Amino acid sequence: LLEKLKKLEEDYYKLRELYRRLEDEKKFIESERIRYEREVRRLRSEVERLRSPPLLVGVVSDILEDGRVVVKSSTGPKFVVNTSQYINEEELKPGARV
Amino acid sequence: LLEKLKKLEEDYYKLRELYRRLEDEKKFIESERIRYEREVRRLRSEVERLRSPPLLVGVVSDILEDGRVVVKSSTGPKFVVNTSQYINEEELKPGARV
Repeated sequence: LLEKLKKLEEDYYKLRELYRRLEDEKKFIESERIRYEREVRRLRSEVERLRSPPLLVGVVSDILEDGRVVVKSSTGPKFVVNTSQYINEEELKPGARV
Repeated sequence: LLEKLKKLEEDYYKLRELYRRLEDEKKFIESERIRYEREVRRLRSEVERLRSPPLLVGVVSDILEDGRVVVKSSTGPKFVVNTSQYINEEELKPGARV
């Protein structure tokens, strides 16, 4: 009957369009993936320019609890300086070369 | 009549099914997107932390009553410095390393 078909036609149309727009949103996210991946590469490169020469000799004179480390530069000036996640406080002891 | 309605109705369902298939695959790329997004956040931090922007060390070798404090730096020279209102010169005395 005409009535039946007409109702089914409506329901499957809106359901088609629901899914279509979910497709488009997830398709452009494929581009967003590429962009973040590039940025994963990029930031890693900055880790390397840091570590690369020139490098300077220091010796940990002591560790301070104000969240700084006292380092005697071989150059001269003593300075209180920050640590990161790659450095452990297990590593650190008075007189540790750095 | 009922034939005309059945053809439009069929088409709509067939293209709904196409979308459902394509959805699942770009959802997978979404997963990769998330992972690479965490690393972009995490890496940024590790360069900032490794850089460790410093402070100089000095020792209050003399004190003035002009609100200036003459502080022998760990560089060598003696310098004339300005004291902060976090740390008063009521709390700085000769021999206090600063």
